[PDB]
Amino acid sequence: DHPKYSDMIVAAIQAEKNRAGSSRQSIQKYIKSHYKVGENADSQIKLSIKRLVTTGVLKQTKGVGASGSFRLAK
Amino acid sequence: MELITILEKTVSPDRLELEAAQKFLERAAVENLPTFLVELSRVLANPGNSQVARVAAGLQIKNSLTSKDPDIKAQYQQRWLAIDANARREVKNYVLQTLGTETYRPSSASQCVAGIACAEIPVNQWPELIPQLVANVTNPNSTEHMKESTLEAIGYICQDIDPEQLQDKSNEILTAIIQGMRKEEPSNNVKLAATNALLNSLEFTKANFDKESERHFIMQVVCEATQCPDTRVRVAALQNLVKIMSLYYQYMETYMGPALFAITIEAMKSDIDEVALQGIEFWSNVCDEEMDLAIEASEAAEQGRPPEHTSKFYAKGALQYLVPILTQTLTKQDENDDDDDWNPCKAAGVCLMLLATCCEDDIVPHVLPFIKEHIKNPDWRYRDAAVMAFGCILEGPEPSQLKPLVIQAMPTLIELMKDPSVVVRDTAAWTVGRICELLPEAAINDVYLAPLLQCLIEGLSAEPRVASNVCWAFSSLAEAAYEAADVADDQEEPATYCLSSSFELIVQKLLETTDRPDGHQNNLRSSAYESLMEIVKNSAKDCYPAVQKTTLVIMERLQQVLQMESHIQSTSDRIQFNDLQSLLCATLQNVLRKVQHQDALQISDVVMASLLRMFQSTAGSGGVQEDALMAVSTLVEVLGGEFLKYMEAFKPFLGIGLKNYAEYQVCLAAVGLVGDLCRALQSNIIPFCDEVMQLLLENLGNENVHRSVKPQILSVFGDIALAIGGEFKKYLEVVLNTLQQASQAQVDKSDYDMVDYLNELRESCLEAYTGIVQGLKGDQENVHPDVMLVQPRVEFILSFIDHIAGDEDHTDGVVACAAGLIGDLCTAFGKDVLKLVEARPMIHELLTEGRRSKTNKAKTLATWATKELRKLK
Repeated sequence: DHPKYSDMIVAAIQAEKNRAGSSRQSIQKYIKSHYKVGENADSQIKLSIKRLVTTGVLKQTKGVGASGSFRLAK
Repeated sequence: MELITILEKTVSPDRLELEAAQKFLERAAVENLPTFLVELSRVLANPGNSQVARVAAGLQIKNSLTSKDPDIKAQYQQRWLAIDANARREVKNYVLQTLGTETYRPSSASQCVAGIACAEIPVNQWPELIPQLVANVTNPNSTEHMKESTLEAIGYICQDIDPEQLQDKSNEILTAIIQGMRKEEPSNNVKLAATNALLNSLEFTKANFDKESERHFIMQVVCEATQCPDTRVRVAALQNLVKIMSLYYQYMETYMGPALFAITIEAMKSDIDEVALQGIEFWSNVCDEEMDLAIEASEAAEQGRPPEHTSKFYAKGALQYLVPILTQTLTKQDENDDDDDWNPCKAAGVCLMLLATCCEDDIVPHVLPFIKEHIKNPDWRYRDAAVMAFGCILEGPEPSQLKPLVIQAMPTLIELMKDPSVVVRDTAAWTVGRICELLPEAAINDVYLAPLLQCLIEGLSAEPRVASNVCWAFSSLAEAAYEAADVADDQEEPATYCLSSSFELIVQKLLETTDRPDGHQNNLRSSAYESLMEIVKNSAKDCYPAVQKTTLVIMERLQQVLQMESHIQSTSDRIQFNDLQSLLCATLQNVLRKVQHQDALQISDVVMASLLRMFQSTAGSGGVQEDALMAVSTLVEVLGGEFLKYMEAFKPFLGIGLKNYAEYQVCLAAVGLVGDLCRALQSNIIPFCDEVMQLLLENLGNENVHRSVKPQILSVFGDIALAIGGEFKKYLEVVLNTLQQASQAQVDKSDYDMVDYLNELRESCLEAYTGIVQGLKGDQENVHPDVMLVQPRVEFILSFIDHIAGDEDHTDGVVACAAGLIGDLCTAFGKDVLKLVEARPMIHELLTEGRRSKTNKAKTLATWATKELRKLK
């Protein structure tokens, strides 16, 4: 049984929360933090994030694409 | 004997000796290995074993104590506390020897220790050692390595520890720290590990650090540290500086002039690479951090607020020295440019733009002359530095200096963007968009839009390297052409724009242009492939002669693509290829508004044949999991999703696909697929249902099955209903069960997590009943079959349903189920009618409301319920 990874992602982002700092790197290693998923976690999760950005779930802040720091939309 | 031998024997050609090993380890996991660990600890402690058998021993022990599964790591912690202390602690005892007696790239005991500690520190099961550790490091007699691998272990522990745990022994740790930080310590490995330990511990330090004195005394030792040749300890230190900089931001005035400034100026002069890598990423952090000072003081003096922390304006005294070197520094280019590397340059650029915003007017006098001097430098690595430096200061400095230059620049720019030197026109165009981007001098061109676009048409056919700043220059141009038609008032988005006369050429030049081999230069590909969904978005196909033929061309491009992706053996290559696909699941979106009712459908069918043979090859690898399905939930809407020709292939691979236990979310998708299916299983669906019967029984029988997928179970039978569906309406009650469980679901909407999707399922069973009642209307099947043998329970079936119906006002979806209940509920039987019937309020609130005009059919239904109501009295 695989737990829902995206829910984990939201929890991790909230866990790795800051109102100034937003850089993805921090959240990413946060995922590296605590435990670890299957070797292809980075690719598949990362694509999930990317696609939910495309849906407008979250709003860009710094950088472009998954290299940046980002904030929620209003 | 010992397991370490076993690790070597886990790879030993002796079959049985390996199976027996892989046997005690899977039993011992269940058995809990009470001594096993102690014995392993003693051998591991023994420096007489090869590094391999011991690092492997650490991986097994590790795999028996910690894990990449949070839960499994916490259970190994509970499994540990389950193990006897004599043997457990005894294991710890022999484990200490190993520190220094081996080399392990990853410390596994550290990660286990910290993980379990997260379980024993909280209860103080074994927090006593720490002070002993403190004495162990405040008095050193252990060889270098013994203390070294041990400090690396402490680092990992500080990392893997539950942040709320090494507090109890923080004081003792700080003692250990003080004796361990003196400048005298020699080994750069142990020192580095100590800095990295600091790094891992930086989360919860606050009380020790809430004293200016200690942090500064540290700063002191760190300064003694800044001249040592080994790079690694320095890096770990600048990293610490960054985090200490971010959380508890403190003054570097003491060390900036004394050590940060002099060091930096020579490093700048230092031709060596030391300056280039170790000192520049951190440098970008400090420069912007300082920018925080020139803007905090240049607003504090503008806000009449005295900052608790005060700026120094080193930057104002240094802007001038700084402007000429960085600008001269932009010359070491790389002809073939792939945008995936990180280097001092990017950090510098961010600081330049970020700092530039912070930067004062001194830089402009320092950049304008530089712009003039290289904007036409004959070189390419040089010519860029002038223009680039100019484009970076278009928004940072205040508009008084910036707006005039753009004004007189604009007349020159149009001719410049047409300068023989193609580079001048390339960088010129990107820059112009950078101007309207950073200054607001110009918004539209009338005698240049066409001429410029005449130049741009010709620009369409050059080298990628020249084209990457062109895709965005084009984007901004689209931004401009929107302000030559918008005017003051406007109709819906205009169907026709003048280029449409030559636009067809645009659309016919893009596919070839976008598919060139020399893609590695300047990161050209992405910037083109994106603007496409936008230019497609920013295109009109109402006439659509090109969308058709061009579409078949698109297939041809697709086919072209689907051949390197038929054999993608590299994750990056496959991932890279899904870029264009993603872009396709947006260009099709930008064409699909018009079905066109003929050719579009035929084209999809041809393409579908194309989409599916690869699907006929997408099985077992997880490929094309959702990129095509998204499209599918839109293709059915084109012709009502009849699918007369299709679904023949669908029967076995999904029939085994409904047999595959592993699919969960995969099957989730097939559900919205099945949603689109409700309009296509018109005939001869009866036999391949016994199949559905085992699969449906297995998934439905298991509770795990998604709560949402209750209506879809029956709602996709209507298409089967056209021909070859034969079950009668004995399923009506179970739908009277679902709307009965969503009420039963005590979904406390205290938080915004359950609601964001919630009012979707209602629309499911709603569409279900709607289709049922529409196609067929019946109160009940054989009255109620369960009452026949669930009667005693049927009492309550009507009393808690009576409580379900207790509410005077209900949601429309619940109400719809209730109205049917009013009818067949009076048709079922009269038992317990008087008591259950006299159950709830709003009866007069409803009777009055009923006599009100324009009431629908539902009001009439209630009155009938009065025939059977006049069946008891």
